[PDB]
Amino acid sequence: MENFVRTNFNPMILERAEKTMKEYGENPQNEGNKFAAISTHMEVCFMYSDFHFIDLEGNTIVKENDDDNAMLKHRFEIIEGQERNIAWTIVNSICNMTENSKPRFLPDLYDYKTNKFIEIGVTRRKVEDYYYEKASKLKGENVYIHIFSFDGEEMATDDEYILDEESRARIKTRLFVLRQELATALEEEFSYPPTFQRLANQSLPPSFKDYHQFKAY
Amino acid sequence: IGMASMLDAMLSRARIDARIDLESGRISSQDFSEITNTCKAIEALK
Amino acid sequence: AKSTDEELSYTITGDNTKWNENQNPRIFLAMVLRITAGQPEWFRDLLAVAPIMFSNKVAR
Amino acid sequence: HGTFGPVKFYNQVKVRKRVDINPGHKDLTSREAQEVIMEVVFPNEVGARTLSSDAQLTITKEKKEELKNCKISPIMVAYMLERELVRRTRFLPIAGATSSTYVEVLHLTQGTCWEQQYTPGGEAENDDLDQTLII
Amino acid sequence: RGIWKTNSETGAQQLNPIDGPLPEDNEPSGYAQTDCVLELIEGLDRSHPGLFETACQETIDAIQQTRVDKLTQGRQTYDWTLNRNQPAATALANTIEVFRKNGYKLNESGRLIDFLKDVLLSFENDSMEVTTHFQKKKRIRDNKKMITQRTIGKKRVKLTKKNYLIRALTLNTMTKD
RNA sequence: AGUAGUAACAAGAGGG
RNA sequence: UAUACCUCUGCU
Repeated sequence: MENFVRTNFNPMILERAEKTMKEYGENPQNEGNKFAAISTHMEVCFMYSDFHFIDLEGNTIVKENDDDNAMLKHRFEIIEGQERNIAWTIVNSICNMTENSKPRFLPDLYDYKTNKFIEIGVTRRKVEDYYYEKASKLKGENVYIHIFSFDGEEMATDDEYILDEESRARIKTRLFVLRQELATALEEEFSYPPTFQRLANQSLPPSFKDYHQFKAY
Repeated sequence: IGMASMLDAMLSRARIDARIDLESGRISSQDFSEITNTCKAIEALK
Repeated sequence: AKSTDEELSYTITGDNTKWNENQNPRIFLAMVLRITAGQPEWFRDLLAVAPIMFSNKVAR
Repeated sequence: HGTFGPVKFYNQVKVRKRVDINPGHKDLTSREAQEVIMEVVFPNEVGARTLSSDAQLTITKEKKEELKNCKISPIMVAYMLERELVRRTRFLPIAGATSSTYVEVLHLTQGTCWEQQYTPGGEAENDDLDQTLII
Repeated sequence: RGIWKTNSETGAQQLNPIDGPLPEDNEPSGYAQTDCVLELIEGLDRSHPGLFETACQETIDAIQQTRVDKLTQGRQTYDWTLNRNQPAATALANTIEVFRKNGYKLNESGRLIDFLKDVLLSFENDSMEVTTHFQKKKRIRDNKKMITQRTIGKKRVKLTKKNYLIRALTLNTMTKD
């Protein structure tokens, strides 16, 4: 559905959803494959970042205000939903001041306490089909891929859940509602507009009467 | 290269540079709020 | 190298008079279309633009 | 550190040939050299690609080490590294030695009717020495 | 000796000499024969197999990778905005601004082929709007006499479908010094 | 007058 | 209409 992201989500996410899709060819009218799927890729990042901060020493704090104020700092940074040149400047600035791995492909978030890059990739497949598709490819380096499910079940790397149980509980119910509204809801082109086409027809040898005709000859 | 805005690109950099310069570096805690207040003030002016 | 000892060789020190005034935009469209034969038709039509505008050119 | 020998006068035969004009070019492509320069002078602003070869790694660590804490415009550093690293060639008429360090001093070593014998400072590369030994 | 024909879009009287009568003297002629050209270009293709292919293949890759930036480089271009020569980059920025002010923003992508689309799409507009500038002689007091003051204000002007098209097919002239 | 040479300079514009 | 001045310009 074209108005799946428009009725449900808040106005801030819609402008983010408009951004980087304009590049290849397709638009919001054609496909319902990877149109709205990009929108929740930013919604999960806000839930991951909001209500989670770090203390002066270096310990996790799950507060209620959510506006830093001097003594406490954000725990995650939003890589997804940016420009490509800005996206890597986020990654590289981090890896300079902490000697860590530089990933090959783009990550979506980074935990500041545990030092873990997070590639988000939730879908209608269960767990093992999309955990080992990415893990046997982005291997060697420790990219922390958090594979959720559409219903409830959850399988991370070593079951090493960096995020506390209160916030990830509501993240399951966030995806549990959007699952239920699925049922109820490389090219290149250049051609002449008609004015130039008529000019094209008049810029031929005298025997020919049409651009298409001369091009065939 | 970027389809994004010139001001918006500068703002994204303004925040994250202040972040790493404090988080693991030689910038004070009061200054990070001073930079992000200005970035929020600029974000308000559009 | 490719001639025999029996053969002659002459050289024209050469100049073409009125070079630009007699090179035609329509002929340039023929060249571009033949050079691009069998390539995608968007690429043929893109490169064909310049010769066309040159055929309909006007001079201040 | 160059050494001059005598000047001989004779009909100097010059073969127009493409030759290197950037002596001590650490041989890399323009794209490879761009990654190196970015790493050295603009470390935070590097793209997706990384230092692929050990050529690129050793040159980047060396440049970072040599150029550390030098008050000068980064634009000038990027410029000089671009000129230094990337190989460049030109068609030139050359009598005798074609190596880069000899090409550098063609104005001094050859005229129409004369050869000024000259050996540049520094050691010849084994590649060049093996090629000339064979000839 | 060629064939005169009035243009549909501009109304310009256009001479076509090609495939025309063969010349009968040594005077400068422009009666090029399409079939003779194509024979020579075919001859060139036979003698250098795979040249046209890779030549096109390299030009394909260029068109994909080329950005709008690339037209800031190079010599002065004729500016249709002002009917004068201007530096390349200002003529580019002027054409992009007036294109953006009308209904043309494919070049916002940054790639050059999209700017080229905007140029062909701009011929369809029959009311192309351009801001000109003109001098205005204001009067202001000064310390205690009133002196005349040259100032500049802008005025919008719509163009015909001819007017714009004529200007896009216009090439400037001057003497070579 | 003189420069010059296939068309210009020999001040232009403004305070109108 | 002239005669003084004043201001900008010297590849635009």
